[PDB]
Amino acid sequence: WTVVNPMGLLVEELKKRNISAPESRLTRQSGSTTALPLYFVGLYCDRKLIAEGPGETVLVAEEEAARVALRKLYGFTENRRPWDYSKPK
Amino acid sequence: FKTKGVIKKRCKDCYKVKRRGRWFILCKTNPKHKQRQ
Amino acid sequence: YPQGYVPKTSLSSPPWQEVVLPDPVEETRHHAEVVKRVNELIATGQYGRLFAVVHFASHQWKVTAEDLILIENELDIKCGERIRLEKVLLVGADNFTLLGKPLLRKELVRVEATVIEKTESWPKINMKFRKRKNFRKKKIIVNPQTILRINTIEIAPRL
Amino acid sequence: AGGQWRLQQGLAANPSGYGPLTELPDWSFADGRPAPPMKG
Amino acid sequence: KVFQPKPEDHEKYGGDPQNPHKLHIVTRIRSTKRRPYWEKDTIKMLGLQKAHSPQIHKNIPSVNAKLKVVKHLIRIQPLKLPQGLPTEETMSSTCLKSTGELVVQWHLKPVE
Amino acid sequence: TYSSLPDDYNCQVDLALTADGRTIVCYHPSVDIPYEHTKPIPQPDETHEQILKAKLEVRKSKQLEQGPMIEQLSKVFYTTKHRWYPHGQYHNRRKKLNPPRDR
Amino acid sequence: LREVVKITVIEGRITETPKATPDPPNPSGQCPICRWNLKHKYTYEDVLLLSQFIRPYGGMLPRRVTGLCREEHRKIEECVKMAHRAGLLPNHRPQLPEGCLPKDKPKLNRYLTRWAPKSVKPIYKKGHRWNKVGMAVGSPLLKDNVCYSRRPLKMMH
Amino acid sequence: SSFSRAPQQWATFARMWYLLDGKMQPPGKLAVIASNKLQGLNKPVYHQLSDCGDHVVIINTRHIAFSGNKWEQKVYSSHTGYPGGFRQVTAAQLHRKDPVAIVKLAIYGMLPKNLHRRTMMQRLHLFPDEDIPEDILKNLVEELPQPRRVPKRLDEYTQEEIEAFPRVWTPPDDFRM
Amino acid sequence: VKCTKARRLKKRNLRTLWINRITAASQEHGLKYPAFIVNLIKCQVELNRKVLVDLAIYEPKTFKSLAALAKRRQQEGFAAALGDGKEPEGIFSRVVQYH
Ligand code: FES
Ligand SMILES: [Zn+2]
Repeated sequence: WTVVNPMGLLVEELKKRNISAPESRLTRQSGSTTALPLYFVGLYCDRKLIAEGPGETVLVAEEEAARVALRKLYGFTENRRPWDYSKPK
Repeated sequence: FKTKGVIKKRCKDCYKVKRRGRWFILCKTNPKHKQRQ
Repeated sequence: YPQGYVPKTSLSSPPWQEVVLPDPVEETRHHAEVVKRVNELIATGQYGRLFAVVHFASHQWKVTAEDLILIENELDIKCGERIRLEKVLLVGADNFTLLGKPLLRKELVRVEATVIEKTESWPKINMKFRKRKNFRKKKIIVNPQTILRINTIEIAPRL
Repeated sequence: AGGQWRLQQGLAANPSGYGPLTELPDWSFADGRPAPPMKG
Repeated sequence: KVFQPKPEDHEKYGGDPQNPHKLHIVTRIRSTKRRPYWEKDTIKMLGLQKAHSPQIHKNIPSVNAKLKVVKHLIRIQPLKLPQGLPTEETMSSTCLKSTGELVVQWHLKPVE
Repeated sequence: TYSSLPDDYNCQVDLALTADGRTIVCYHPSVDIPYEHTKPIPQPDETHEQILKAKLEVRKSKQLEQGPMIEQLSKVFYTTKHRWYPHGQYHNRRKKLNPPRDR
Repeated sequence: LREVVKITVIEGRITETPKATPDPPNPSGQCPICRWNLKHKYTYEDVLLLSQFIRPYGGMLPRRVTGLCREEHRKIEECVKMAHRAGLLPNHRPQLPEGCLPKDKPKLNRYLTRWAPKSVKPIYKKGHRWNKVGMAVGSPLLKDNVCYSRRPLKMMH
Repeated sequence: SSFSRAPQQWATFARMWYLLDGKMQPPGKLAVIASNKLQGLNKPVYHQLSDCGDHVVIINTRHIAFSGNKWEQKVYSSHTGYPGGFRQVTAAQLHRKDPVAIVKLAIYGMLPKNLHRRTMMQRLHLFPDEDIPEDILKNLVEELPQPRRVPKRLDEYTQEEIEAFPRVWTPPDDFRM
Repeated sequence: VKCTKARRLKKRNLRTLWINRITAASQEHGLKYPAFIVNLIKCQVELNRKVLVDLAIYEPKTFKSLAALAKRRQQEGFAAALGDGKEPEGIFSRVVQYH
């Protein structure tokens, strides 16, 4: 499923859940001034970390961090209970 | 300052010193007795 | 100063710092509390995916559901028959893990697999290092193989 | 690693010796039918 | 004199000078290569071809003489039978421990 | 606090032996980063392509010669010039067209 | 402590001296070091211990006055030299006769120095792996000191 | 982790900047720590073919210390490539002329003798004193403990600490001292 | 010939790779490689050097549990040697026996 506005959609979902808009903060930083920088951007709601994201830039990290949260809400985290293809019924 | 394997005092006034990593006997009365190892 | 006292000096004390372990009695209560919490987590379906270090053939395999492994020998099993693995040295989840000493009990862990396909290895060349090697003193070793899918890893609240 | 210790405990210095890890069957059938004994 | 024991020796190895053990557990720990031809033969006569493979032998003077010749190449551990000699029924359930005890029951279960 | 490892960086370790003593039970919940520890994102100054252009600014001679250009690239990525030099037509044709992929 | 005050009239006046701490952990210790159970537990970095035996300008005190046994009179003396060369006694520098300034060259940081830096020649031919020549580190006089390592300390590096 | 594949790959193989302080630290112990980080041996994902090395920044190289008489006994040799061009310079002379060389040589010596060593050496940044450029300071992500514990000087010790140490002996009142 | 002499060198290099990564993994938690492996065995848990590398790379949280468990047994072993006499050994120090 292709979504181009994860951060925008995340705000909509939080309102549906009666949850305030997230706050983006820089959790980790690596070689920012260099040509190969890594930033971890984690969205915070009420000072609680809803999700975290890695990115080449803060905007990409911020955008990706929204992607992680949307999965959480929808429970598509890869560590989810594996689909039960083996049910006899 | 003859360099010899064994340093031996040649007079009573002779004394022993350890300068710059080697043993020296210097005699005040006679400069001849000065030696190095 | 009391007898046996050594004034503080670099060589007086060992570089390492002596540690004080918790009293055993309270630890058992904490240990029992830890077990109860984990058992409830299993009981109330509070896990996601699971991995297991199954000791199969002569090789320990880190496996999970929907996995594939390669066994370098025939297994006497028909294609499609489901299998249960009787040795599991570790089972884990997102928030907890259970370690056998050295194996877990059968009730706790049941690992089910299927025999996807039975094959043989690609030709392998063996040429011993020897004088007069020649191009023809070479043998094509080929071995049988079976492929297994790790269908399901299931746990039960029997801690 | 740690082979002398296993002897003090009375186990086999090599973990691949006499023990439940090796001697016990590696698998069974889903129904529970025991599998044919391993050749080893 | 080397093979005459001392009171302290008995204490260290925990073996009584009386009621001597009957069967030796003998294993080859080192190679026969680079050894005199006579030492090579004694190893094959005693059956110690594969290393780390225990062989059961008699603790009799004739066997001892051969075992002494290869004293440096092997490890001798006295066989022990905590549960007694194996019978016909228990012959198929025997197992030799690293300690040297030939148990007649092998369950592969916790001792408890 | 019974754990011998600090429980402040990766996770909290709780280790316990079962009643029988045949299973070791581990509870390891994940610790989130404290809100205060995080730094606010600096919004006032962005794609990585733009960052590369700024670092590899073309100011003198338009496209620089290989020797100068490759030296400029080597500084940015902290590598040597030898990495950036090309290869001939023997090595190029040895490369696989469609290398295998695992997930 | 008797010190001379000049005025010519010069008078030496005895002043009260600090008293040693009572109740040594080891009673009847023949040598002052052993009295305090520090026989084989002190090293060059123990400035506090060594300082108790050094003249205000860095010189060693006579054995008699200190009371140390010869065995610990040489070890203590050896450790003091290592401490001075490592710059661990900045307040016991030599007395400048006529306000002469220091050499003004920067001081290279050194520790565990057995010999005087001036008297050590460079080893131009290092030697091969089997015949390699060793560079001294520490002093042999401290062989008996307690070791908290798996294997004995390597004196020659 | 639920991160996307490309960000996950970028995160896992990212490169870190580590600051090491060389004051009163032997170059070898610095070399042991520095060389390990440069190759990436500190990563559980280390592979000889993965080019996973990380940047290391070492400061205060001028203030390093040597055990024993290594200042006057350790000699560095070079050849210009012409007859009579053999120069043997002791460590003290090299340190005086170039403070940063001694630390650089140790890390170069310990690194594997292959083509990748030169690429790793680019990642090493050595500064004679605590001065650092602005860009590097931003890059720094963590600092590493100094390997050698620096013994305290007598002046550093507090007066109360001096009192804590018992007086082994007291000179008689009839002593010039 | 090289292909035949390299079938029995990838089984020794792949192990040396594991020891490098296990040494790296334990060092993060403060344990040297010898301490990590020996203590894990002394707890009667048998995990080969191939899965331990897998656990560190793909299951970092589980490895911390192993690191803590290995560390605790090391502490228990130190206590036993330091404390001589008949004292109940550590909870993890207790060794299960199979008959
Ligand atoms: S320290 Fe006891 S004899 Fe000198
Ligand atoms: Zn004379």
